[PDB]
Amino acid sequence: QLDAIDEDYSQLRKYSCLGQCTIHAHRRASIGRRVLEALDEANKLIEEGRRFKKFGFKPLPKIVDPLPQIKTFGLETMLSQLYDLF
Amino acid sequence: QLDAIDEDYSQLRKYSCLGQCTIHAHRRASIGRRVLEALDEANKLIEEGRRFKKFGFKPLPKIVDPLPQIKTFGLETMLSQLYDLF
Repeated sequence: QLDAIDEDYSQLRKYSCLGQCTIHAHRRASIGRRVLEALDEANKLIEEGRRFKKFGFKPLPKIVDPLPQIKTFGLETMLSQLYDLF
Repeated sequence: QLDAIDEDYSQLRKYSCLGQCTIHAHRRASIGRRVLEALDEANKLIEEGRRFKKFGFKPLPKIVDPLPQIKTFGLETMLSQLYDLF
Protein backbone atom coordinates (compact mmCIF):
# COMPACT_ATOMS: atom_id res chain seq x y z
CA GLN A 1 0.00 0.00 0.00
CA LEU A 2 2.53 2.59 -1.17
CA ASP A 3 -0.36 4.80 -2.31
CA ALA A 4 -0.98 5.84 1.30
CA ILE A 5 2.50 7.29 1.78
CA ASP A 6 2.23 8.73 -1.74
CA GLU A 7 -0.84 10.78 -0.79
CA ASP A 8 0.69 11.64 2.59
CA TYR A 9 3.81 13.03 0.90
CA SER A 10 1.57 14.95 -1.51
CA GLN A 11 -0.23 16.50 1.46
CA LEU A 12 3.14 17.47 2.94
CA ARG A 13 4.16 18.90 -0.45
CA LYS A 14 1.09 21.12 -0.20
CA TYR A 15 2.28 22.70 3.07
CA SER A 16 6.08 22.40 2.99
CA CYS A 17 6.49 25.72 1.10
CA LEU A 18 9.39 26.60 3.45
CA GLY A 19 11.87 24.21 5.14
CA GLN A 20 12.40 26.79 7.93
CA CYS A 21 8.78 26.94 9.23
CA THR A 22 8.10 24.47 12.11
CA ILE A 23 4.28 24.76 11.62
CA HIS A 24 4.82 21.59 9.58
CA ALA A 25 8.39 20.44 10.33
CA HIS A 26 7.09 18.05 13.01
CA ARG A 27 5.60 15.68 10.41
CA ARG A 28 8.95 15.54 8.58
CA ALA A 29 10.05 12.91 11.11
CA SER A 30 6.99 10.76 10.34
CA ILE A 31 7.70 11.02 6.61
CA GLY A 32 11.40 10.39 7.25
CA ARG A 33 10.70 7.13 9.07
CA ARG A 34 7.79 5.83 6.97
CA VAL A 35 9.52 6.47 3.63
CA LEU A 36 12.64 4.64 4.80
CA GLU A 37 10.57 1.74 6.13
CA ALA A 38 8.73 1.47 2.82
CA LEU A 39 12.02 1.74 0.91
CA ASP A 40 13.93 -1.01 2.70
CA GLU A 41 10.83 -3.22 2.86
CA ALA A 42 10.45 -2.80 -0.90
CA ASN A 43 14.14 -3.61 -1.39
CA LYS A 44 13.73 -6.82 0.64
CA LEU A 45 10.65 -7.80 -1.39
CA ILE A 46 12.57 -7.10 -4.62
CA GLU A 47 15.54 -9.23 -3.58
CA GLU A 48 13.21 -12.06 -2.58
CA GLY A 49 11.05 -11.63 -5.69
CA ARG A 50 13.92 -11.95 -8.15
CA ARG A 51 15.05 -15.21 -6.52
CA PHE A 52 12.10 -17.60 -7.01
CA LYS A 53 12.67 -20.33 -9.61
CA LYS A 54 9.64 -22.57 -8.98
CA PHE A 55 6.20 -20.96 -9.08
CA GLY A 56 3.82 -23.92 -8.67
CA PHE A 57 3.40 -27.50 -7.57
CA LYS A 58 1.18 -30.36 -8.68
CA PRO A 59 -1.66 -30.73 -6.14
CA LEU A 60 -2.61 -34.04 -4.61
CA PRO A 61 -5.16 -35.88 -6.78
CA LYS A 62 -8.72 -35.10 -5.77
CA ILE A 63 -10.83 -37.52 -3.74
CA VAL A 64 -13.13 -37.96 -6.75
CA ASP A 65 -12.38 -37.23 -10.41
CA PRO A 66 -15.32 -35.64 -12.28
CA LEU A 67 -16.95 -37.75 -14.98
CA PRO A 68 -19.44 -36.93 -17.75
CA GLN A 69 -22.79 -35.95 -16.27
CA ILE A 70 -25.16 -36.64 -19.16
CA LYS A 71 -28.78 -36.00 -18.20
CA THR A 72 -30.46 -39.10 -16.77
CA PHE A 73 -34.10 -40.15 -16.34
CA GLY A 74 -35.67 -42.58 -13.88
CA LEU A 75 -32.34 -43.69 -12.39
CA GLU A 76 -33.12 -42.55 -8.83
CA THR A 77 -34.49 -45.89 -7.62
CA MET A 78 -31.56 -48.00 -8.81
CA LEU A 79 -29.12 -45.32 -7.65
CA SER A 80 -30.65 -45.60 -4.18
CA GLN A 81 -30.36 -49.39 -4.38
CA LEU A 82 -26.69 -49.06 -5.34
CA TYR A 83 -26.11 -46.75 -2.37
CA ASP A 84 -27.93 -49.24 -0.13
CA LEU A 85 -25.64 -52.12 -1.09
CA PHE A 86 -22.61 -49.81 -1.08
CA GLN B 1 37.71 48.00 15.54
CA LEU B 2 34.84 45.73 16.57
CA ASP B 3 32.39 48.45 15.48
CA ALA B 4 32.94 47.47 11.83
CA ILE B 5 31.77 43.88 12.33
CA ASP B 6 29.01 45.24 14.57
CA GLU B 7 27.58 47.35 11.74
CA ASP B 8 28.17 44.52 9.25
CA TYR B 9 26.17 42.11 11.41
CA SER B 10 23.46 44.76 11.74
CA GLN B 11 23.29 45.02 7.95
CA LEU B 12 22.98 41.23 7.75
CA ARG B 13 20.26 41.37 10.42
CA LYS B 14 18.38 43.71 8.10
CA TYR B 15 18.32 40.83 5.60
CA SER B 16 18.19 38.14 8.32
CA CYS B 17 14.38 38.33 7.90
CA LEU B 18 14.12 34.82 6.37
CA GLY B 19 16.30 31.76 7.11
CA GLN B 20 14.95 30.08 3.95
CA CYS B 21 16.19 32.83 1.60
CA THR B 22 19.74 31.98 0.41
CA ILE B 23 20.41 35.02 -1.78
CA HIS B 24 21.95 36.51 1.38
CA ALA B 25 23.26 33.16 2.67
CA HIS B 26 26.56 33.70 0.83
CA ARG B 27 27.66 36.42 3.27
CA ARG B 28 26.99 34.10 6.22
CA ALA B 29 30.42 32.55 5.59
CA SER B 30 32.09 35.97 5.78
CA ILE B 31 30.30 36.71 9.06
CA GLY B 32 31.09 33.20 10.30
CA ARG B 33 34.82 33.66 9.75
CA ARG B 34 35.18 37.32 10.78
CA VAL B 35 33.19 36.92 14.01
CA LEU B 36 35.30 33.92 15.03
CA GLU B 37 38.53 35.76 14.18
CA ALA B 38 37.42 38.74 16.26
CA LEU B 39 36.34 36.43 19.09
CA ASP B 40 39.56 34.45 19.46
CA GLU B 41 41.68 37.56 18.89
CA ALA B 42 39.74 39.28 21.68
CA ASN B 43 40.24 36.24 23.91
CA LYS B 44 44.00 36.35 23.29
CA LEU B 45 44.09 40.08 24.07
CA ILE B 46 42.10 39.46 27.27
CA GLU B 47 44.43 36.70 28.45
CA GLU B 48 47.45 38.89 27.74
CA GLY B 49 45.80 41.97 29.25
CA ARG B 50 45.04 40.34 32.60
CA ARG B 51 48.66 39.22 32.97
CA PHE B 52 50.68 42.47 33.06
CA LYS B 53 52.07 43.38 36.48
CA LYS B 54 54.41 46.26 35.56
CA PHE B 55 52.96 49.18 33.61
CA GLY B 56 55.85 51.65 33.42
CA PHE B 57 59.58 52.19 33.70
CA LYS B 58 61.75 55.09 34.79
CA PRO B 59 63.17 56.76 31.66
CA LEU B 60 66.83 57.58 31.26
CA PRO B 61 67.64 61.03 32.70
CA LYS B 62 67.40 63.76 30.10
CA ILE B 63 70.47 65.29 28.47
CA VAL B 64 69.66 68.60 30.18
CA ASP B 65 67.47 69.20 33.23
CA PRO B 66 65.29 72.33 32.96
CA LEU B 67 66.11 75.18 35.33
CA PRO B 68 64.25 78.38 36.28
CA GLN B 69 64.02 80.70 33.29
CA ILE B 70 63.48 84.08 34.96
CA LYS B 71 63.35 86.90 32.42
CA THR B 72 66.78 88.39 31.73
CA PHE B 73 67.97 91.70 30.28
CA GLY B 74 71.22 92.58 28.52
CA LEU B 75 72.80 89.16 29.09
CA GLU B 76 73.24 88.32 25.39
CA THR B 77 76.80 89.65 25.10
CA MET B 78 78.19 87.77 28.10
CA LEU B 79 76.20 84.68 27.12
CA SER B 80 77.91 84.79 23.72
CA GLN B 81 81.28 85.21 25.46
CA LEU B 82 80.53 82.18 27.64
CA TYR B 83 79.65 80.15 24.54
CA ASP B 84 82.87 81.35 22.89
CA LEU B 85 85.06 80.09 25.73
CA PHE B 86 82.92 76.96 26.09
